[PDB]
Amino acid sequence: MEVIELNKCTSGQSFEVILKPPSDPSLEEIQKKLEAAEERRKYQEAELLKHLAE
Amino acid sequence: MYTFVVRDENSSVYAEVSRLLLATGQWKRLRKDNPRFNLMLGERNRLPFGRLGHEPGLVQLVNYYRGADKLCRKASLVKLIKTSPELSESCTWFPESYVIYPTNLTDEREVFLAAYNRRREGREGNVWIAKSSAGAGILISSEASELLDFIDEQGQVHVIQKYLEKPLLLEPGHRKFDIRSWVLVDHLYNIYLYREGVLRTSSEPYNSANFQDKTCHLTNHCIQKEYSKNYGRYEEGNEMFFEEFNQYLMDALNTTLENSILLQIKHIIRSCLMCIEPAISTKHLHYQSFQLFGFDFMVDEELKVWLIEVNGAPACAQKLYAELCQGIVDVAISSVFPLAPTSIFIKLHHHH
Amino acid sequence: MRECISIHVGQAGVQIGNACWELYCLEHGIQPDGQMPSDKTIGGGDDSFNTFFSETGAGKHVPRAVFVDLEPTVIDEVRTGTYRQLFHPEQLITGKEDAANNYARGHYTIGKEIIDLVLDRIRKLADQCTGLQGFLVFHSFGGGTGSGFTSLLMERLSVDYGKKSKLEFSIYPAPQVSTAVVEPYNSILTTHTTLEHSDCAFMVDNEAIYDICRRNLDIERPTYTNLNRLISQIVSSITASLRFDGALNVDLTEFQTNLVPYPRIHFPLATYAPVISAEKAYHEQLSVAEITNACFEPANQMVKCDPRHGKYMACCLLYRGDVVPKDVNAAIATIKTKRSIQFVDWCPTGFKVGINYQPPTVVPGGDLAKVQRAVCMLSNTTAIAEAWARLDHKFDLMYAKRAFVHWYVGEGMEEGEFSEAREDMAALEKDYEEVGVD
Amino acid sequence: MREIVHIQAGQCGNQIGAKFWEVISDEHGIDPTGSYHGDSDLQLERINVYYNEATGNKYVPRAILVDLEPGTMDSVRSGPFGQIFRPDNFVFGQSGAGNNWAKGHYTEGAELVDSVLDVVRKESESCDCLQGFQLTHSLGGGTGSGMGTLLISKIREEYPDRIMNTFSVMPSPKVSDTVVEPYNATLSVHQLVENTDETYCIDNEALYDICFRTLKLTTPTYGDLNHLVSATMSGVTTCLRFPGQLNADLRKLAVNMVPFPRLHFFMPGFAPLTSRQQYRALTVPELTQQMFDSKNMMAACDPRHGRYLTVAAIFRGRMSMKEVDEQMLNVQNKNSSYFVEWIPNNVKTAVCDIPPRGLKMSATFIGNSTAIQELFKRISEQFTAMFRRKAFLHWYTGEGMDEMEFTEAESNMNDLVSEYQQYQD
Ligand SMILES: Nc1nc2c(ncn2[C@@H]2O[C@H](COP(=O)(O)OP(=O)(O)OP(=O)(O)O)[C@@H](O)[C@H]2O)c(=O)[nH]1
Ligand SMILES: Nc1ncnc2c1ncn2[C@@H]1O[C@H](COP(=O)(O)OP(=O)(O)CP(=O)(O)O)[C@@H](O)[C@H]1O
Ligand SMILES: Nc1nc2c(ncn2[C@@H]2O[C@H](COP(=O)(O)OP(=O)(O)O)[C@@H](O)[C@H]2O)c(=O)[nH]1
Ligand SMILES: Cn1cc(C(N)=O)c(C(F)F)n1
Ligand SMILES: [Ca+2]
Ligand SMILES: [Ca+2]
Ligand SMILES: [Ca+2]
Ligand SMILES: [Mg+2]
Ligand SMILES: [Mg+2]
Ligand SMILES: [Mg+2]
Repeated sequence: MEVIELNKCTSGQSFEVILKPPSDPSLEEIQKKLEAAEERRKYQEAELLKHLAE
Repeated sequence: MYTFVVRDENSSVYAEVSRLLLATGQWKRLRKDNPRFNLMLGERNRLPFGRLGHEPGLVQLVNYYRGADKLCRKASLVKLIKTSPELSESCTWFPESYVIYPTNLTDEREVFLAAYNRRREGREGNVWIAKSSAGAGILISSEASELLDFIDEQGQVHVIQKYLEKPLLLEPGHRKFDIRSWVLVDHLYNIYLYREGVLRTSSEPYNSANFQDKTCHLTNHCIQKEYSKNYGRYEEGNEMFFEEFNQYLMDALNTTLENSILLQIKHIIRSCLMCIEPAISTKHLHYQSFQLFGFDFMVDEELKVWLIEVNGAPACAQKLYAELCQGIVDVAISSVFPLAPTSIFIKLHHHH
Repeated sequence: MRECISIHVGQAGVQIGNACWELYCLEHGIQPDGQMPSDKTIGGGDDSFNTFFSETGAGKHVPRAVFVDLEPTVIDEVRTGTYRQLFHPEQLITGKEDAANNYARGHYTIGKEIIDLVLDRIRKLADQCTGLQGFLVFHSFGGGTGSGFTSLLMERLSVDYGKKSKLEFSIYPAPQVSTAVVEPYNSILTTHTTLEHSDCAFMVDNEAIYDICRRNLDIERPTYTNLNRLISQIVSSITASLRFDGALNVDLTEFQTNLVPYPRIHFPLATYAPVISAEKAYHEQLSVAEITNACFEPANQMVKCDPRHGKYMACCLLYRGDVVPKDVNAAIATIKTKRSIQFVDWCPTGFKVGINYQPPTVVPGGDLAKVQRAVCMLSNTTAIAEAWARLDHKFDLMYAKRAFVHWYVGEGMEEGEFSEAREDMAALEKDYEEVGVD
Repeated sequence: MREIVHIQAGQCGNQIGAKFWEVISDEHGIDPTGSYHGDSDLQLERINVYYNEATGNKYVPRAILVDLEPGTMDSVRSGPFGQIFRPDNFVFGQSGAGNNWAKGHYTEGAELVDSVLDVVRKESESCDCLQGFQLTHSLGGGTGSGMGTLLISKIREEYPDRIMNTFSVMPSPKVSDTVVEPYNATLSVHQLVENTDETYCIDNEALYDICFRTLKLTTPTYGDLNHLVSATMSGVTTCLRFPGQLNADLRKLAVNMVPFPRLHFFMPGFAPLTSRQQYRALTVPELTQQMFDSKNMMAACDPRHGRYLTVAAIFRGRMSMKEVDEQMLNVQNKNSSYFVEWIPNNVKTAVCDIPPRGLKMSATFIGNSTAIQELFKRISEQFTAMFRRKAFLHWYTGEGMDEMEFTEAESNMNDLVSEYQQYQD
């Protein structure tokens, strides 16, 4: 039961008590992900319009 | 209308409990994967406790205490007894035990040999038994070399504990036996002891000069019914019930089952269960738990009781399935889900 | 002094953000018009509260906050509410139609068209910071914006502000206050794509905040206002060290250092006590030992789970009010001898303690009663994995039938991102078990 | 500002639509002349969803009235609230459809559809942010059935990413105008399977039995049936017409009610349904028990013959929201065998403080149940009974249709039935 790093100021204090010792994607790659999904949406809408045109 | 699910098809106990619940006309069984249940008769292994108590408007109850394995595992019980201040120091009712890991994997090998060499040097009886939870795989021997070498040939954790060389022998027969007590713990953590126990007796005379033939030393019901030649001679199915056993203690020893054995059993059940209560209690939990336990005891010729092990998913004696299962429904299930005596249990009061 | 920018995304984040800044103002003595009589340096200063507030030449104290929602109705509350004067229009961003509880819609379809605008508004706040620490991101798991747009925002922040820390305050989905069936989908999608971008995340399970409100505050059917006022109390306790003088958790970096030794396991469990009803006659004031002991009761945890069957990697005790170190150590010694507190063998069995003498501020007319001392415990337990298990299981039930999947594919998401996200959660669950179970 | 454009086509569509605008106009305080005279701000909060605001604080419904003969729409224009509709929004021909799907869809209707889309386009151009469309019509006639589905097909082409919603009256032999109603209904259903996000299935037989057996009306009329549709239409749209986070807009409701794109046909329900003992206060248990009772449902399908994919319940009036959750959670936990177990929490509840006119409290029911297949089975059986003998086909081949198109519709709906069956197990 040891207390370490006791710091005191006007608004409070903090310390540490030890009981026992131990034993990314780039900007380019994000645009591609967004543009890839935007293309899959454009493809699926074209197939809908092609279906409606028939 | 209450709802329950069945997730252990091999449980003869809760199979009968499930049959009784439907007999009341106020409980309905659902598919085993339906989460909208009041009661879960769960699986033995890997029961998903984390998924309980998160259904809006449903009080959920389960038939197992999460964390009770600490008591029902051979190696866990030994570690729990030795490390718990409530037990280790003054635990005079549990045989001297040691946890031993096979050399192909803490470990109490050296501590075991130290106590072994002390007995061998003092002329004292030095017969130990090695067992594990992965058995049907038991060996009894008086040589440390054989015990340790038998564990290295396997691949799971084992426990070496003192073998009771002076057991109490029934007469006529001169035969060993053990005592099985069923204990029910409800959601409020009351400890109920079934008034009916069973002595699983050996139908062979106890022989202290030959630990090779393990039929007169192991009182398991399956071993007696497979490797014993006098099965069913003295009592039906090698099962003597308290009424007869009590009458015997009066005729032979001039004492009663209560005074000479039951007090110690009730004391041991309390000590074990109160010890782990802070770790497994569901008093302030989002779900509730109860569980049936099977305690196994040994009795020596001084009428001192010893704890062998605790079973977390015990079976029951055929003659007592109806009475006990109905009891599980009265105090364990209907106490939380009431329906629209002379209790068969004995409440062991204690401080929570 | 280093600044902290708070970002509020979606209905949950915005409304919780509104409740926190209401509490921050009451704590720092800031009026609804932005004035602060106690601040003697007019139009400037590098005080602790300046980490969350900037100053204008007229003496106004403006939160370093951005509010983002793909629909304008929730942010219109902020624009015309009590604290309307605090923020300027550049800080409030609203679209015209939401993500319809569809992660793919908020992340891809709608997010792609508004992401550059949000980054620009955030860049304007960053340009007022002389040494920016990082970001606090508030959002829900279930909302299509909270889940879908947040994960995109996090990816870009990692690119635009590489060396900056990012903490989260995430609302775990609870059916008692939800009408969305697909929230498990959104929760798991957003955890997958956000995991490598968040340094530390505090999950709050609405189920926990709900029962606390019914049990402790005697509210039969709590509203979001009740939940959010309680939630912002916990948030205040967690961010207090950044806004007041002190030496524990004085910057966002310290949260990771003190609470997350393993980067993926960055979800500390939060426990708060005491929560007392204001409608009560008058309560007996609880002691240091009693409130500290409450920190190990499941009933006051932000996520319901059983820490008795996990392992602790870190443990932080944040007290506010009349507390002295002597009383804290006394209580801890008692709890150790009674409770089941198992640490991992590669971490010290210790407690970092912080004490702020100013007791918890309570919103006038709110539901919480004034107390003389309170504590928030931050502990990294493997027990919080139960939350992932519950969530992952609901995911498995719907995905086995591909139910509702077409709504996501329709917005341009590939079906494979479902399984890719799920396999990540199965790996996350394995990490918890490798650290906690024997 | 999330506006909805309403369309009503054909005899049935306009008479039901007429009463719908009569009911909600009363609930929002709008009088027959468009002036607001309510006493609560909740009435105007979401008023712009169904009403445009004109000069002088006038509220004009965002509704388009369509038909191929003038008769019915002259009745509307002379009806109680006829003056409230925009005069330009009446688009009608003179030939009629003769209860013929091919005339509404291919010949007569084709000549008139473009001018209908000119009005739709004009109402959408004035929307701050259009949610989507809702169409009221019957499937058994020619205009609402044949031209209605033609409208949907062209509205989806010009507005491919908007929500298309319909209230569809299914024909029943017990309440029938002509024997060709199964033909028209089968042809329309396939259009709806493809081009609608949500379809409330209303069976004229269920409406009849309710008026006779429950309401004790010796001789029901179309007007009596339309009173139920009104109340129901007012109920399902309560989420959209008043403040609330649950089922906020049309796309959010669809995301939570439709697990598979083709299984978007709902069974609606209402409660109470009291006969003239009409002043008795109704308790929350009674509201919930009735709302889930098949007798209170309007698709004429027994829910205990299938399983609920998702359920959405709306409670109106000043009541105990706690007692609502308890009773809802009571019904689910008491019959969890009719709720699929692979969609956690598929039963959602919403509350609203403004009750319908003349009621202390009420509840509306919206179910996506696999039992709806029984409705399509009836239609298919009736279709096939005549088609195997090519009975009455000349009415349709005379309009340019081929037998091959009927065979496809037959298969398309039989596939629709098989899709429901595989999810019921
Ligand atoms: N604690 C709390 N939870 C909220 C609040 N508002 C919404 N939620 C929860 O958030 C989830 C729904 O997500 P939202 O935040 O409303 O969705 P969103 O981020 O606005 O995204 P959209 O789909 O576009 O609306 C549900 O689980 C709600 O219970 C709130 O004010 N406080
Ligand atoms: N230390 C000891 N001294 C004497 N006998 C012992 C003993 N340990 C075990 N036994 C004998 O072994 C038998 C049961 O062994 P154990 O209970 O360890 O195996 P097991 O768990 O597979 C049977 P069960 O679980 O049904 O009680 C008992 O009947 C007892 O007679
Ligand atoms: N509920 C209801 N159903 C109607 C009404 N009028 C007609 N129907 C039904 O609708 C079908 C006839 O369609 P109808 O609207 O007359 O054809 P249309 O004018 O060409 O669109 C038949 O099945 C009728 O039973 C009505 O006022 N109310
Ligand atoms: C064919 N038909 C049925 C009904 C009815 N039962 O209500 C009417 C109505 F016009 F009277 N017509
Ligand atoms: Ca200053
Ligand atoms: Ca990073
Ligand atoms: Ca012509
Ligand atoms: Mg055993
Ligand atoms: Mg939203
Ligand atoms: Mg007609």
